[PDB]
Amino acid sequence: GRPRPEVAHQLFRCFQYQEDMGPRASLGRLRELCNHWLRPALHTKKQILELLVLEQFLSVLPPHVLSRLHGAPLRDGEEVAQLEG
Amino acid sequence: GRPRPEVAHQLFRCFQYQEDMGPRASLGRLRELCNHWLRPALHTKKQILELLVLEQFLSVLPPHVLSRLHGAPLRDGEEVAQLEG
Repeated sequence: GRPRPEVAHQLFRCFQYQEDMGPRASLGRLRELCNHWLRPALHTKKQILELLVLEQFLSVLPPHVLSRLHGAPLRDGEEVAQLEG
Repeated sequence: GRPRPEVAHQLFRCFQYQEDMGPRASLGRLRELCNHWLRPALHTKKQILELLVLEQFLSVLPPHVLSRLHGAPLRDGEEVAQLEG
């Protein structure tokens, strides 16, 4: 989409609800952001799940372990794992 | 899979890292749980994304709004939205 996937990802997770726009508008906005992040037109189900798996995995890493991934691609668990044995 | 999808979902989100098993074991466990939750064998990409959209949406609802969804199916944003206009 328009926002880069990394930016879409954060907009998606940091989304704040507002009654003034309503459930349907909020779901619509979340749905667009989720598409901009996970890009189903580009990725197989396998790859989409791998991106979710990585999000959860990185969220539980100690800061000093995470820092070892600084700059590295984050698309495949196999690659992340080998990046740390 | 074996754990019900709702249970897998929580095991996935509540996963704690442990160095003693390592990155590869952790990613493997997360990958299984993510599959048990999102069931790509049963769901299209569209449906998998909708489940992620719903997870994010419900996470930002006020408790009293969420309670209005108590007992209701949570598979389609269209249905959740109409459940609240």
